[PDB]
Amino acid sequence: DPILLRPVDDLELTVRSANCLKAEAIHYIGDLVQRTEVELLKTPNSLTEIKDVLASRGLSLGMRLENWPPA
Amino acid sequence: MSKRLPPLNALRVFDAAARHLSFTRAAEELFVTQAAVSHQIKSLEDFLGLKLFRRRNRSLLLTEEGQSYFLDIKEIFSQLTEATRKLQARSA
Amino acid sequence: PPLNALRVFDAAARHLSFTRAAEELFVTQAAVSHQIKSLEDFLGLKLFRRRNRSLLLTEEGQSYFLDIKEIFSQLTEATRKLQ
Amino acid sequence: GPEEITADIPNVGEAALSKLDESGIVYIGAEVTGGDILVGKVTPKGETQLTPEEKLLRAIFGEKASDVKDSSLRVPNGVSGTVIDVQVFTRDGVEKDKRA
Amino acid sequence: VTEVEIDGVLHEYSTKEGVQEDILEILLNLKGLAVRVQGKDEVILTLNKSGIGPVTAADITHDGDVEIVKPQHVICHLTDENASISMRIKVQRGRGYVPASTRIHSEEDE
Amino acid sequence: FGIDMNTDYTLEEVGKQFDVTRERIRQIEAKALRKLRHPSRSEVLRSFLDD
Repeated sequence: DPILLRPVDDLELTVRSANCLKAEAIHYIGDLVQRTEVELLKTPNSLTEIKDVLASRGLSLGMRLENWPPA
Repeated sequence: MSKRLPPLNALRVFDAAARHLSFTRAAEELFVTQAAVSHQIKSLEDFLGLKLFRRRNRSLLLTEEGQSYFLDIKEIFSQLTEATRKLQARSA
Repeated sequence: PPLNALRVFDAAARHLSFTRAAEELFVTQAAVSHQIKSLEDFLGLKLFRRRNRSLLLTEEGQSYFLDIKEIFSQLTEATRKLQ
Repeated sequence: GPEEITADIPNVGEAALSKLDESGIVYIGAEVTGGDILVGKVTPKGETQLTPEEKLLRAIFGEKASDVKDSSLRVPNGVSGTVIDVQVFTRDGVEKDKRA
Repeated sequence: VTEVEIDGVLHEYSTKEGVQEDILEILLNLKGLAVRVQGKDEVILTLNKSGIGPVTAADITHDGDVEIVKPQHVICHLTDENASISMRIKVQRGRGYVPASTRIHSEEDE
Repeated sequence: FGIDMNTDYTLEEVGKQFDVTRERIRQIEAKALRKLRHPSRSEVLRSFLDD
């Protein structure tokens, strides 16, 4: 997959959303897609934005991945 | 690592819950409703994982699970209220 | 004084500026003052010397700066209790 | 600006430069193929009039072209031989390189 | 023979003291070794000689699984007493005829 | 950058047209840069570094 090896800057997400994930040190797109919606709602400053910004990219949260990170 | 501190509200009602011995009477001192106490015990439980009180008939007793975490709340509000006094006093 | 303002003051002093206290605070440079302006109403006195180039440490501000370190050092004690 | 012989040539891979010393001259006995750089030579680049497009690229990616232009010697195409002698002649007064 | 390594020799257009012929002539001699490999696919050999006189295949360090048919095939001549040749032979197994172009064009290693 | 025109315009030159914002036009340029620095559009432009 050509999206997993890219950082979180390839989304053009909102500045409010662009700063929230940096609190938990989200480095990879795979890193953010591993974590589901049931625990990302805890962080303050998305629920009505992340699904639609990710659907057009052919990706969605909740997928299960192994050998991660492969470095 | 972002330091996820406890909420700014669950701590003060937790100190008055033991002193007042009743949850309903714990809300009149903090000019809030009784339902607000149960809203904040869960959010703070995410870090602890331990239950704060044990149910008793017409009484409130102390459990060891939440007892360890009493000892690190009552000094936070003491000094911050003192902190408010210092700037206010020196300003005048 | 909300506990959100608790972590915006401690980073201000060691970063020697309000805007310079944003990279390690996972926040932009605007919000660092939004809590401080409220501090001058609840508590009601200055903390830092606001200047164009930098900020001068005040004796009262350092006293709170140490007070913010008492609040977090024992907060770590609750953290390592979970650890 | 005076021309100079050096291994510091912009816009060329280090692999192609693996057959030269730190003075930029190919070793004796090294097998060479057409297109390879036997000796490096950089001439001082002039001031270039930047078109409206390349200014955008320099603004985005930041690579600024220094006052250097590549005029180095390359093997003629279709020739695959072995360098068996290097003859360098220097003028009196100018410092000679380490290979000299 | 596919590759040869000689100490103190850079290219195949040089010379060495005590050596009567040229390095290219030595390579032409090396073209004609009748060597047989029994077990493996490729054999690395080593030749050492010092003195005065012709050099044949006998001076090569014989291995237990290396078969040299011609022992009198002249390789080179050493004229000086202090002349010492130390040359390494790389012998591979293959069929047909392979020039020196496809080898370098095939192996990208420097 | 004066692309498709006869000349370029500086910060105040465009400021007198739309808004006199000095650093804000500059941060508009910075936003454009970071938009063009993204690995979503720069893939083909990066190839133009060696010329």
